[PDB]
Formats: sequence, structure tokens, C-alpha cells
Amino acid sequence: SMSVKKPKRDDSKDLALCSMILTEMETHEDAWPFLLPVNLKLVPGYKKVIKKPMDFSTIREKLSSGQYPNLETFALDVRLVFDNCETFNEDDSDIGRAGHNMRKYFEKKWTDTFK
Repeated sequence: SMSVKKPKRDDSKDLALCSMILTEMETHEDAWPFLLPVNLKLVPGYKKVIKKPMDFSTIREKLSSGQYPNLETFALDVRLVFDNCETFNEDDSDIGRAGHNMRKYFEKKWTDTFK
């Protein structure tokens, strides 16, 4: 409350460390469905169904331009990429499996880097 604060967690390295995580997600062999925005002209149903499209290149541009106020808003967009994938793709599909694998990969890096 006013003039009453928990001790200050060092967040000075968060930007660099989110960038490194994102590099590792970019270079994963199963990243290919997530590298670029879904083409809304060429994929019937995507625009209407997926209210907030998100992809790794869009996260990279947001990160690089100071559009993440803190490390939690960064994690929310990464998770959005996988929630969207689950919304639109069957589990038993190459893309569906890619999304589960990448979400797992992400959540471990996240816990190991920050928890």
C-alpha cells in the first residue's frame, strides 16, 4: 500500500532474457506454423474465429520496440500463439502437435529462467 512495498525483484535483465527465449522458440524445428502471421486472405475462417492473431515475428517486433510493459505481458502473447493454434487445429494434425510441443518447450524455459 502507500509507502509499504515488498522488496524490489531485479527486472533489469528481463528484456534480454525474453529475447533469448524467443530466439530459442524461433529456431525450434517445430516453429514453422508460428513464424509469420496466418495469411487472413488465404485461410478461410481464421479472421472471424481468431479474435486476436499472434505469431513469433509479431512478438519479436513488439519486444524490440518496447511494447511489452513487463515479462508477464510477453508470456501472455506467447501463450496466445498456442491458444490460437489449439482453437483452429485438431490435436491429431502436424500443426496441432507442433503447438503442444512448442507450448511445453516454452513453459519449461519460462520456469527455468524466472521461477
